[PDB]
Amino acid sequence: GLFGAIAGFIEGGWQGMVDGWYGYHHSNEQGSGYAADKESTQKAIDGVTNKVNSIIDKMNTQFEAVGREFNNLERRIENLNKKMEDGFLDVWTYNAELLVLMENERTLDFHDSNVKNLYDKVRLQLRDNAKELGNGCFEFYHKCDNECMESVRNGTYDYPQYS
Amino acid sequence: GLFGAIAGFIEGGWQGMVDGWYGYHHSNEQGSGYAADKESTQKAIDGVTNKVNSIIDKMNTQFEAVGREFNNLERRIENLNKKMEDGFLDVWTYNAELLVLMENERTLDFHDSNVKNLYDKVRLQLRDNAKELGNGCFEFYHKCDNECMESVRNGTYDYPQYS
Amino acid sequence: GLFGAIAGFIEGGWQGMVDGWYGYHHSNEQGSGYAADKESTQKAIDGVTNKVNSIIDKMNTQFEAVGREFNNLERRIENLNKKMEDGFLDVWTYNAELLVLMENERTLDFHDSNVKNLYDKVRLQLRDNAKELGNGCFEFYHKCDNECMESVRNGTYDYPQYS
Amino acid sequence: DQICIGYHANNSTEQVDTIMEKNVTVTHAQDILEKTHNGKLCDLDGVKPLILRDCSVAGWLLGNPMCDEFINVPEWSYIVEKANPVNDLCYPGDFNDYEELKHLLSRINHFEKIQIIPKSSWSSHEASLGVSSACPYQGKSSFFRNVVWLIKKNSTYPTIKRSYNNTNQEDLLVLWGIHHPNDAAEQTKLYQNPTTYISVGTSTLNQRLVPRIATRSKVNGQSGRMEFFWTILKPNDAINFESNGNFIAPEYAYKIVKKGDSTIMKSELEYGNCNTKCQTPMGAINSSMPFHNIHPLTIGECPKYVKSNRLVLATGLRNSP
Amino acid sequence: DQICIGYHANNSTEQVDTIMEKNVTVTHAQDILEKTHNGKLCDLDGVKPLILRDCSVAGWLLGNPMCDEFINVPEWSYIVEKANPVNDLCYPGDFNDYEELKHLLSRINHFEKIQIIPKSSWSSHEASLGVSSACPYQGKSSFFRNVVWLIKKNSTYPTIKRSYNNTNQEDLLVLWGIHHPNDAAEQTKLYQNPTTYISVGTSTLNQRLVPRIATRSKVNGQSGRMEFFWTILKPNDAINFESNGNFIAPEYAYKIVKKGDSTIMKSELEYGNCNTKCQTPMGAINSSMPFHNIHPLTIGECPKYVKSNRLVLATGLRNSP
Amino acid sequence: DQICIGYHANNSTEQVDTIMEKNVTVTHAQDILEKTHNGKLCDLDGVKPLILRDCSVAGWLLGNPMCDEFINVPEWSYIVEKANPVNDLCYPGDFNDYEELKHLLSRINHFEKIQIIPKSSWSSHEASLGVSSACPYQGKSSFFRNVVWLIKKNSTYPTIKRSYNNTNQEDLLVLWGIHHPNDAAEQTKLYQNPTTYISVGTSTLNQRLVPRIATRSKVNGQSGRMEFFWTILKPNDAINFESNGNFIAPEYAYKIVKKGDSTIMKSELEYGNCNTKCQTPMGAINSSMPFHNIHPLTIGECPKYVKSNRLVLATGLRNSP
Ligand SMILES: CC(=O)N[C@@H]1[C@@H](O)[C@H](O[C@H]2O[C@H](CO)[C@H](O)[C@H](O[C@]3(C(=O)O)C[C@H](O)[C@@H](NC(C)=O)[C@H]([C@H](O)[C@H](O)CO)O3)[C@H]2O)[C@@H](COS(=O)(=O)O)O[C@H]1O
Ligand SMILES: CC(=O)N[C@@H]1[C@@H](O)[C@H](O[C@H]2O[C@H](CO)[C@H](O)[C@H](O[C@]3(C(=O)O)C[C@H](O)[C@@H](NC(C)=O)[C@H]([C@H](O)[C@H](O)CO)O3)[C@H]2O)[C@@H](COS(=O)(=O)O)O[C@H]1O
Ligand SMILES: CC(=O)N[C@@H]1[C@@H](O)[C@H](O[C@H]2O[C@H](CO)[C@H](O)[C@H](O[C@]3(C(=O)O)C[C@H](O)[C@@H](NC(C)=O)[C@H]([C@H](O)[C@H](O)CO)O3)[C@H]2O)[C@@H](COS(=O)(=O)O)O[C@H]1O
Ligand SMILES: *[C@@H]1O[C@H](CO)[C@@H](O)[C@H](O)[C@H]1NC(C)=O
Ligand SMILES: *[C@@H]1O[C@H](CO)[C@@H](O)[C@H](O)[C@H]1NC(C)=O
Ligand SMILES: *[C@@H]1O[C@H](CO)[C@@H](O)[C@H](O)[C@H]1NC(C)=O
Ligand SMILES: *[C@@H]1O[C@H](CO)[C@@H](O)[C@H](O)[C@H]1NC(C)=O
Ligand SMILES: *[C@@H]1O[C@H](CO)[C@@H](O)[C@H](O)[C@H]1NC(C)=O
Ligand SMILES: *[C@@H]1O[C@H](CO)[C@@H](O)[C@H](O)[C@H]1NC(C)=O
Ligand SMILES: *[C@H]1O[C@H](CO)[C@@H](O)[C@H](O)[C@H]1NC(C)=O
Ligand SMILES: *[C@H]1O[C@H](CO)[C@@H](O)[C@H](O)[C@H]1NC(C)=O
Ligand SMILES: *[C@H]1O[C@H](CO)[C@@H](O)[C@H](O)[C@H]1NC(C)=O
Repeated sequence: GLFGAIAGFIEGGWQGMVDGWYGYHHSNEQGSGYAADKESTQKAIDGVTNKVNSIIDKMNTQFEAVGREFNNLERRIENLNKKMEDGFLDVWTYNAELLVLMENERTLDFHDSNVKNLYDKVRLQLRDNAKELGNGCFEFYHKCDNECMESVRNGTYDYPQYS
Repeated sequence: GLFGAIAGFIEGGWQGMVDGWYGYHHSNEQGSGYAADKESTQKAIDGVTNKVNSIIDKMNTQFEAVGREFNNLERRIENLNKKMEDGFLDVWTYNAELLVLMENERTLDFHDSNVKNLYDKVRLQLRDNAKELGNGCFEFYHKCDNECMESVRNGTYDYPQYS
Repeated sequence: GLFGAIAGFIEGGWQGMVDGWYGYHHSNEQGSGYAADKESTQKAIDGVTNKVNSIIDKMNTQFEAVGREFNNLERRIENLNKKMEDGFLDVWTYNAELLVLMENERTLDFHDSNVKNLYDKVRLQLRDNAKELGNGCFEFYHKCDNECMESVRNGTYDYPQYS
Repeated sequence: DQICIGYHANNSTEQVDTIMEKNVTVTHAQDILEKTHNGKLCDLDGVKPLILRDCSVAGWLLGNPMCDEFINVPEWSYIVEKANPVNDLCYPGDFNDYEELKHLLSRINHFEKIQIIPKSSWSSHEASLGVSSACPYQGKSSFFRNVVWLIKKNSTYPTIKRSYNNTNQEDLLVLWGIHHPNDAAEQTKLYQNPTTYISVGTSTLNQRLVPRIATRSKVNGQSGRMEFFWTILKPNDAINFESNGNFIAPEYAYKIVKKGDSTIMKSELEYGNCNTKCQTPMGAINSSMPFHNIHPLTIGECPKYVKSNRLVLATGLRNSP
Repeated sequence: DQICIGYHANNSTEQVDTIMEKNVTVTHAQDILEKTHNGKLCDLDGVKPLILRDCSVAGWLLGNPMCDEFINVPEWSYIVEKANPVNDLCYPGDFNDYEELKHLLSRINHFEKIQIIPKSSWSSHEASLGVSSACPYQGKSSFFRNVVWLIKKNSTYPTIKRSYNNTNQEDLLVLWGIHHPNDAAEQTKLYQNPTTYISVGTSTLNQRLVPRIATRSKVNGQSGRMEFFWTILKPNDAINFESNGNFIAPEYAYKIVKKGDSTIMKSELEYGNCNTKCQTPMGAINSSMPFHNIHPLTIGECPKYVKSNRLVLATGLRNSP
Repeated sequence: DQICIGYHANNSTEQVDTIMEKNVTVTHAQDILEKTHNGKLCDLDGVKPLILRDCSVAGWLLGNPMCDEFINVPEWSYIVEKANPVNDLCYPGDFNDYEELKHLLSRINHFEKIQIIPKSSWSSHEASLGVSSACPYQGKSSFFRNVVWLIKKNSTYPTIKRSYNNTNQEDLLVLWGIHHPNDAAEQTKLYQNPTTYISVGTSTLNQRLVPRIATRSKVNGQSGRMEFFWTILKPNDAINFESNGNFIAPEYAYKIVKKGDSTIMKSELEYGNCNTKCQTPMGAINSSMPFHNIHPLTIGECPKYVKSNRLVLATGLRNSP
């Protein structure tokens, strides 16, 4: 992906995280576990919903064929009429297929972007209080209990306390 | 945004910066103030101008309706003629509306990209000579006067001097 | 570019690297040299190939003009027929020209993305064992021989050994 | 202790295409193309289609005796005509501006038939031996039920002069015709008068038909021809006939009570006794998809037709192996 | 001490839409859709439109006496005709290939009228009592000014044989017609000869018209009909008439001096005495926008028509709250 | 010691455009637009075009004596007709439904000509003095080779009654015509009978032509006119003629042996004796490009036409200075 996170420096997804698209997985003395990041997830859900509705509505008004009849000595205008109806179907078929193609690619990179921004968000909080392992993980210098972990997901990681 | 800077780790814009789109705000003993980054700003101005002209010119040649008259026993070709004229308007209406939609999104992410690249440009100069606060700001270890600040905007930040 | 690498913090390309699109250049006691990164390069080659074929195939079915003849008192339907044939050419001309325009921009940013992701990949391995110079280069604290260099290109840079 | 950032994966196999990569497996997707139909011709919004079966529009409208089912038809949602219906014009001929009339039927939901010229009323001429073996009904030689093939009485065809005033507050589809005999001998045999004509006039119409004689190939056992004409007679306007031979008079004229969205669908298919809100020639559609790929000509509240086999949107993200 | 990186915000409320998000407030935007017009019909590049007001193209061209304003018209930029102009064909009838002629007018900016058959010149026939009450002028019964309704003189309609050679180095629009009487009694009353014809020939044209008689509804107080025909007579070519009755002769024929971009705009609107460089049926346009949404049929240097209500491009960036 | 990350540059000058920036130099690009042609008209897939040179489709099909080359033509890939071929209708006239026939030729690859009415067989009438100076061959006055201009023998034109049964298992293009004389004196001079007709009938066709007389401008030295009609005679169906004057009989009728993709290309160009698989009016195309910009009307396996001057795709990356 463009943003290098999904199938990138984060090599794979988590079957174990079912309550969201992006999130955290912690492991300390008291245990481990997955927690979905609600904010980034809800933003992704809204962005894609709108995308789909935007796409539906833009295709909503499009060419509609009507049947017309022509006799044996009106072959030219029968043929004109066919090429006109066909011509518009190709155009509207191309539009739909291309839009899907282009926006699918944008949708996957959107997801890639969101993971990366969430990873950086965390990276910026921790600063030099943890080792950047290079696989999506940050290894703490201080022992980090479940409130310390929540502190990071909170957005409230108290840097001055652990430095 | 895709690049995580605008309304991201930089939570908001600056009403106080009027002479450009992207820039710096410093605060030291001698005072504070906004300085627009000309280079990144002029690049953004060119990119968008071209974008707008590119869009205008691509729509420049497009279907034009002409009036045609048909009598009471030419109803089929009257109807053919209507669907043909209407059919092209829907196509050219869809094109315009979609292009605007798609390129607007690209325009906003372009701006997001430019801020992020300017933030990284600065980040790369300072290196470990300042604290990365996580909000767009870098807090210096050494006292940084107005030449030291200009030094950063210059692109000329002398790292060996302050390390 | 969007991703800030090409013509960005990496100011220019390498005439000296002929065996790939992205790669590394090392310089130590034993010598210097260019080595193309195969994986990122082959991915770029596939992505662009598919892109080009995808574009060709989407334009494959498109309006085709046919000659039709009309006498002196069939001027209306002659004119209808002209505007119909012309109308579709403008549409299919706009489609082709726009697609090229839009996908060219995406192609250049794709390349920009790939360099950046390769630079970050390396950055993440080295961690604090080298100085991030800010120009695409990492200057090592330890002496780094040609196996040490290969170790970095390998993906196998042994951080615990050199820290 | 550590904390990681990551993303969802699952047991999904759904794939989508992009410009640069095809068959990309994702965690969530949304098909937007409707690919299926029930395979039947069906009532639209409750309202039944006029299925002509083996009769044509001409056969129905002229009242071909094989099209007995379609005397006094109820209102329809749309019409279904086969590609080459066998019961078209029993007596060989042409229908004048047939396609322009069929087009008018797309704007029409219901006809109500009414008599304007009583068959009895032809006291001066003979009306009951205007038949041919080309149009048989129950074994006996019959004719188009809505028009009268007038012939001479005791060897005299006096000039006909008939006028009908449309006092219904509706438009009225009037139908009539002319007979084109085989030779000058048959002309005199049927109508006596060697040179004949039919003059039809309205506020707009100013017509004068003459029979053209020619040697023609036997179609349906007859080398004679009938050429049928029509008009819409606006309310409060009168139509005037005058003829000295070869005239096919109107008995009945269809009255146009309802004008709405309709269409003449072409289909070999029959009737499923099913209901829908989107119909095609190949079947009916029941979906919320924004698109379908069944058949371009549809009627009713329909998704948009495209030629695609596949339209799937990624909603989720790249699913890991 | 610190240095920050940031971006512009301002007091702007302008919003734009994107695929994923709508009503996104931005610092700068650019409307590209022109939504307004002055509401008037106007001179195009200085050059005035031919506004027929209540006259039709036929009424003007045949010289209907109510269309006195439009005798010897100056050159026009475009033409304006109402939807259903009352002053069309005063005497009931049809205009043959009317739509094909109207189409020709889209290629025409100026006619210059000239006389080819002098009204006096009809010495053998009577030319001054060729009128009807259907076309009244100043109370008295009149007729189409550009054509002569010829009748018999002292109970004789001798064969007419007239030829006009086009020696102008221009194309020439010639107009003529035929009268279709009510009954055989009126045929003889007007022209005497029971069977009549009109033969018109050119290098291309080879025509022979005959009057068709029928009982017709009284339109504008008359059950008689006129059927008008036309041709373009190329320079150095002669047109030849021959008729023994029912002939409507050309007095004047329009000469085609200028051919340019024109159009027959349909509008109930009148004249604002305004100037423009882009005109529509609903009004005129003065903008630099690349688009508009007023009306599809325009004339002149115009922005492109779209059905959109809104087309706004983000130029600036997402504006903060 | 250090390691850097970087990207390729080279001596390329190829540029491409994007939305935001134009003339961007890149390391690699791919032109997808074919801009060139050989400038010649050429064999398509081996199969030669029917190049009529200065003859028209009518001239060829009626067998104009100047179109001697195109008697018994071999099968063609496509047809080439000039814009205004000089050798069209030598004797002034009209070709009825000419454009509808030309359209039929787009579905036709080969005609085989056959005789249905022997020229000798006209024993009751005179067939060998049916010529005019408008169609000269080798100095002498000649006529359309495929049709017989019949005239009276010893001052009598008896009624013609001829029937041809199509027993070939093919469709058959039949051609005939009528002569429109100058005056009543020439009518009697040629055919004697003052009032004449031609009745043509098939299973579908029911026609009766009458000669229209008019004074006409001399085109090609003649003020007389010929009006040519046609039909497709289906196999096992008979066509029946009957006429008492003014009849142009069929000698030969073209037989339709092969139906395939063809087209009537319009080009002033001649023949390069070259072979191709994609032809245009301006020349032939030999490329693997998905697009071209030569001319919209093509025939064969062709790239898609666009109006672009340039279509270049970036494959590589931004090339450094
Ligand atoms: C080989 C041969 O010579 N056979 C003779 C038959 O041709 C002939 O009758 C048949 O042909 C005549 C005219 O040529 C008729 O077409 C007739 O068919 C009918 C029909 O059913 O369509 C009979 C109808 O009663 C008649 N109806 C009216 C209202 O006139 C119509 C009508 O005349 C034509 O269709 C109008 O063009 O024709 C068909 O049976 C027979 C018997 O002759 S008879 O018809 O005079 O009785 O004799 C054969 O030798
Ligand atoms: C109830 C009744 O019987 N009323 C009689 C009237 O019908 C009749 O005059 C009226 O009818 C005649 C023919 O039926 C005419 O249409 C006539 O109108 C005019 C007209 O203005 O259009 C009179 C014109 O002078 C005449 N012009 C020419 C050049 O011929 C035309 C013309 O004949 C027709 O338009 C061609 O079809 O018709 C109308 O007034 C009156 C008087 O009869 S009279 O016309 O012979 O004087 O008598 C009533 O009792
Ligand atoms: C100035 C003057 O008076 N000239 C007289 C000529 O007009 C006349 O011959 C010419 O005119 C006649 C009729 O007006 C013919 O058009 C004739 O041309 C031909 C032709 O080649 O087309 C001669 C053919 O032999 C004839 N062919 C047949 C089968 O009829 C045709 C045909 O009649 C017309 O085309 C049908 O419309 O016409 C042309 O030479 C000459 C000689 O008179 S003659 O033709 O009767 O011999 O006399 C001049 O005084
Ligand atoms: C993608 O998969 C489809 C069906 O699963 C198959 O027909 C097609 O060949 C595949 N295409 C590619 C490029 O792998
Ligand atoms: C019949 O039609 C005439 C016109 O032909 C009209 O004036 C009249 O009002 C109608 N009805 C009656 C009952 O007269
Ligand atoms: C966006 O704004 C328009 C105009 O102010 C308003 O009518 C509409 O309801 C809004 N739509 C959404 C999705 O917010
Ligand atoms: C008149 O037209 C004829 C043809 O009808 C042409 O040959 C001639 O040159 C024209 N002018 C004169 C003055 O004869
Ligand atoms: C780009 O280059 C083309 C071809 O060399 C030249 O004609 C054109 O003026 C240039 N346009 C711009 C905007 O640089
Ligand atoms: C000739 O045509 C007739 C119909 O007109 C057909 O029935 C017959 O089979 C054909 N051939 C022969 C040899 O009679
Ligand atoms: C988040 O969690 C910590 C405990 O782990 C709590 O003390 C703090 O107040 C919380 N803050 C927010 C914003 O939820
Ligand atoms: C930038 O500013 C510094 C001091 O602030 C000055 O000494 C230096 O010359 C400047 N360099 C450039 C490239 O402007
Ligand atoms: C890469 O290179 C090192 C020496 O530089 C070698 O020892 C090692 O086996 C290699 N590893 C891989 C994964 O190729």
